[PDB]
Amino acid sequence: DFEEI
Amino acid sequence: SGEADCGLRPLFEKKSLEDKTERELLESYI
Amino acid sequence: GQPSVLQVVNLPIVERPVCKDSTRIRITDNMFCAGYKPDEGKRGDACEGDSGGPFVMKSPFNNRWYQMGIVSWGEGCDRDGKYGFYTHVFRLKKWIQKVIDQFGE
Amino acid sequence: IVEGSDAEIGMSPWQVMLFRKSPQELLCGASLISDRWVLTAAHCLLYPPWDKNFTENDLLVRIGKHSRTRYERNIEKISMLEKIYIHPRYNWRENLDRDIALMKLKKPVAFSDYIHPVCLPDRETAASLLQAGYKGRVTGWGNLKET
Ligand SMILES: N=C(N)NCCCNC(=O)[C@@H]1CS[C@H]2CC[C@@H](NS(=O)(=O)Cc3ccccc3)C(=O)N21
Repeated sequence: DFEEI
Repeated sequence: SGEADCGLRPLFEKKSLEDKTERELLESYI
Repeated sequence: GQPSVLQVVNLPIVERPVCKDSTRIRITDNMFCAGYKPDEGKRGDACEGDSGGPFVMKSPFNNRWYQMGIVSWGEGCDRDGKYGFYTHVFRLKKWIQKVIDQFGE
Repeated sequence: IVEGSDAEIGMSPWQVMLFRKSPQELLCGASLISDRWVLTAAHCLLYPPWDKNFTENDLLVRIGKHSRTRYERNIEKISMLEKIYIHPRYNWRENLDRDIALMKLKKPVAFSDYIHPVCLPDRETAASLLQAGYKGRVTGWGNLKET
């Protein structure tokens, strides 16, 4: 769900 | 307590701008 | 759902008695509860994912923001007659001062 | 937050996000009290009934955020943990009494318009403000509904 860091 | 500049937001207290609902907080303190 | 951006909600502190009487859990002095009573007709509550976040107040004397609580537990989220319980930061302040100056910058 | 509204930019510069390294997921909220310390709930790190027991290397701290999902380049700062401190008398067995924990950031974080520490109360501020009826404010990227 979260954008890659 | 807290740090020397603690709790004074760069984008609000420091420019003397108030956020949209802080008045509700201050009005509750009798 | 889960929000797109950070959410905010302003909640009133509730009297200790009203807090003990809404749950079967043993309340201590290191906790305080907050939220609207069913008759107040306003809602709001922290929920899953909000744990550990700050419960803050703005002092009218110096215009600064103080962290009074830490989102702890609740039974459900925004359930009528239920309240959110927060860690009472000031009562645990000596513990906070001590690990800081005994352990660092 | 159930029944809340979207925060304005910079409205809560001390809000920190506890992020798990893998699976990359949001664990909890936290707050910045100085350039090197973050305050959070002990249950975010240790909660045996649910087999939860995180160490420094399992987490990442994301400071200066607005968007839950996005990697906000040039705005947010991500820091690693050096040490985690849980209150010695934290009661997980019964009622989450003394639910508090401090996390030491590996390197001090620089303040900006979006990152700034909150104040910890003193006895007199606590006394005048922690009163029934007085409103406080809570912030988070958590659930919008219980259901
Ligand atoms: N304000 C809210 N409505 N909720 C607070 C944010 C969500 N926090 C939680 O879900 C925490 C994380 S750990 C978990 C332990 C017990 C749980 N509460 S519960 O309904 O089981 C009642 C309970 C309280 C304390 C200890 C044991 C059981 C709870 O709220 N938890």
